[PDB]
Amino acid sequence: ASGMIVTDAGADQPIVFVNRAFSTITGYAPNEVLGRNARFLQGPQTDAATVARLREAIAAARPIQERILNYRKDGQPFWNQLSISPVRDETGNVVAFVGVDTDV
Amino acid sequence: ASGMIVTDAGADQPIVFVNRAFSTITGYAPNEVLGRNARFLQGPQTDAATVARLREAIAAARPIQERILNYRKDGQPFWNQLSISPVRDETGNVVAFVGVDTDVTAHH
Ligand SMILES: Cc1cc2nc3c(=O)[nH]c(=O)nc-3n(C[C@H](O)[C@H](O)[C@H](O)COP(=O)(O)O)c2cc1C
Ligand SMILES: Cc1cc2nc3c(=O)[nH]c(=O)nc-3n(C[C@H](O)[C@H](O)[C@H](O)COP(=O)(O)O)c2cc1C
Repeated sequence: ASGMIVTDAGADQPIVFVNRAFSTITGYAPNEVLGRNARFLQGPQTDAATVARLREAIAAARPIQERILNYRKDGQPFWNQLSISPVRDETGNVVAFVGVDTDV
Repeated sequence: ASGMIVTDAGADQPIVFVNRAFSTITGYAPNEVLGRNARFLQGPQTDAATVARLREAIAAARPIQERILNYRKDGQPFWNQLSISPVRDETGNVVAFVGVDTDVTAHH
């Protein structure tokens, strides 16, 4: 099943909701991640250029997909097939971001 | 501020998360709505044709926007400028639905 992360729009996009698959994939429980920016999933071999593309897309509220190296709670690396998009109201204000880690 | 509702994709879309603005707009605390289908926001003056369009769009996982009459927990009506979209993974599987609620009542 595909993981899902919901964040606030501002103040460094703290995580406000994760689905069950997020915990299966990453080994983190919700209480270990709520209120944190999702960048804690990154580690030593994460590609800096990929991180910079995510940073620019979120700053501009642009949809983006990246295959990014992340790390489980136990330190094991995994490929995250990540897609992020903004959630907007009908006046175009960004209410939240949603990220998905696609299962295969 | 606009409310946000996240639901499960399947089996009548129970609410799994609401933001703070949802509680400001609707008068419901998260405790009072988690595990429920959002249709409890509707009431006797809600337009049935609008509800039918929402039902068919959600069943098809098609994005939809409607202005719909909804009701706060204590029964006060409000007009909801509602936008619902599926959250899809890259294979096209629906992971969740997200709804954004804006109170557009012309109240005070
Ligand atoms: C909704 C959402 C979900 C995210 N999920 C992930 C993720 O699963 N893995 C990851 O490495 N980064 C994820 N990010 C990206 C980081 O939070 C951060 O935006 C990125 O590392 C770039 O910013 P930085 O250079 O400030 O770290 C997510 C961001 C958002 C808004
Ligand atoms: C994510 C999401 C958010 C929703 N938010 C609202 C809402 O704010 N107000 C509302 O009247 N219906 C809302 N609905 C629609 C109802 O849950 C339901 O789909 C609609 O009433 C049509 O189905 P029914 O005829 O079976 O009730 C939402 C649905 C989803 C999936």
